[PDB]
Order: sequence, then structure tokens, then C-alpha cells
Amino acid sequence: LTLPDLPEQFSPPDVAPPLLVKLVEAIERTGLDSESHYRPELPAPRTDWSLSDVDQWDTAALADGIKSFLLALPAPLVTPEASAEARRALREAPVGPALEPPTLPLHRALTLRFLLQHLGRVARRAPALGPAVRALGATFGPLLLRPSPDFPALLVEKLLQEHLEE
Amino acid sequence: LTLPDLPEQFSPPDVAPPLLVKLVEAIERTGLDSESHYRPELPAPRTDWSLSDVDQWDTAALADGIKSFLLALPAPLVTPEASAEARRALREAPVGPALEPPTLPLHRALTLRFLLQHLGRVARRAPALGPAVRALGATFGPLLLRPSPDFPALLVEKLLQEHLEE
Ligand SMILES: [Cl-]
Ligand SMILES: [Cl-]
Repeated sequence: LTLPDLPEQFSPPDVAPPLLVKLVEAIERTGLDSESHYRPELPAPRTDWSLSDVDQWDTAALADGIKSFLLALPAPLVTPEASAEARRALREAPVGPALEPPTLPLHRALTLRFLLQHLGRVARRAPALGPAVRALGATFGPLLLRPSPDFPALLVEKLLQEHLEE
Repeated sequence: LTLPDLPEQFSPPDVAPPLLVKLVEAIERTGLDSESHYRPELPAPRTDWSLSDVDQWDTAALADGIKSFLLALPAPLVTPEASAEARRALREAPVGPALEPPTLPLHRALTLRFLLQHLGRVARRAPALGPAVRALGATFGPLLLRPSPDFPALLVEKLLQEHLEE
């Protein structure tokens, strides 16, 4: 159930994929105070990407939608090249630059930025920022990357931490 | 196996959906002299819309891709409102204006124009223009619209005829 690659989903002056934008805007009107964002379970495979009734969806459906979007891309959001460059920076410890162009291509970088902005807003609603950032890393790491076995989680955790600093 | 609606697939300054653009450009480099465009049989349902290897596809696969694109939209390319306004013009006989904004929304009109341009190029490769235009109407009519039972075919036939005049 594979979506087009990110360059085929949007172009500047748009700064994020419309499907992701629709899910994020929906979920942020209704359910930023939800635990659903933090759930690492994979949703049932999505075949209907119309989002025809997305504004009537419950927070769980929307959170699942965001996860399904990431899993539906033909290749992971964070590329192997970008992963390896983050890994080298993260090991030799700011990972942020590693996940920007040219290292991470424009569409992917924009998409990652849009997602991190959303995940920051979720984190800030939580009772404790640090634990939230950690839980969100554990959930979204594997979705974005698809050697330490927690590297994906640690990378997203650090990227979110850096976003929140700024 | 439903794609996003056309407004979620592209925005100006793009003038057509990238997936359709990729299939059309592919098919027009390789196989404008093919009978495959004229085949009314429905393709197997497509679930992979990555087009990751689209430039290695045979003409039959590409022609099927274009048909699958039209069938994968959440609602027909030509709206019921636009269909009824074309039907009234076509009955009282130029249908063209009826399938332009506001009657047919911007994204759909742009997409229809891009497709008709492609179908015109196919028609002009054929041994006889009139018969080709008729065969293409019969094939694409039902895909675009989803009372005369040949109305969809007649509408596309006339729209293509009008395009070729200009
Ligand atoms: Cl990209
Ligand atoms: Cl539209």
C-alpha cells in the first residue's frame, strides 16, 4: 500500500506533504492531550488515502494515520546516507545539520521538520518534557529509519531535544 | 486502493498530478505508436504508487497505470455537477466550457486538460484520426465519469474533437 515518493507528493511553495499536513492539523485541533501519539504498535495497513472524512476521525485514527504515512513511503523518510551521517555525528557528539540538505534531500528534510514541529507540540503538552521526548523517540525512530539497536530512537530523541532548545 | 483527492496531490505552479505526469511522459518517450491506450479492459488493482521503476515499464503497464490513476481517485475526475452541465450542453448542441472552473474545480480541470493533450497526441499517431478519437472516447469516458448509456464516451469524444480543432 505504497504512496508516491515525497518529491511526487508536493513541491515548493508547499513545505510538507498535504496528507501529513491534513492529519497533523486535524490532530492538533482535537487531541494534543492524547496518549495515542506515544503508542509504538503498528496500525492496520492503510489502503484508503482519500482522507475524505479525516475531520471526523478520533485521535487514535489520526495518530495511526501519521504512522501509516511514514510506513507507506517507498523508502524511509531518513535516508541510509543521512542515517549514517547522523550516526557519525551522534557517536562523536548536534545531529540536526546531518538531517538537512544536501545530506537529507529537500522534500524529506521539510517533511522531517514538519513532523518534529508536531512532535514538539505533543511533547510540551505532556506532564514531563524529558520522558515525553524519550517515549516519542522510541515510537517514531523505527518509523523514520526502518551499531546500537536503539539508534533510531536515540536519533529522534536528540533531534526533538534540539528542536525544543531553539 | 485510493489515492488522495486531486487538491492534495498537487498545487500551482504545477499544472497536473505528478503521478499522471510521470506516466504520460514515460509513455510518450517510448510508446505513442501503441494500441494499448485504446484497450477498455480494467487493469489489476494497483497498490504500489511509488512509480520507483516507471521508466523501465512497457507501454501496456504505463497505459494501465494511467487507467489505474483515474480509477484510484476518491471520486471521478469529472464531477456529477460538471457531467450534468456537459450533458445539458451536449444535448442542446461546444462542451469544453462546461468542464472548466468553476463548473469543474481547478485541479480536476487542469488534470483533464493534461490528459486530453496526451490523448490528442495518441489520436494523431493513429492511421485515421476520427476512428481513433472514437475508440479513445469509448475507453476513457467511463474512467472519467464512472440518459444515453454512451454519454461518457460521447462526451470525451467531443472534448477530444474540440481539443484537436484548436
Ligand atoms: Cl526526498
Ligand atoms: Cl478538484
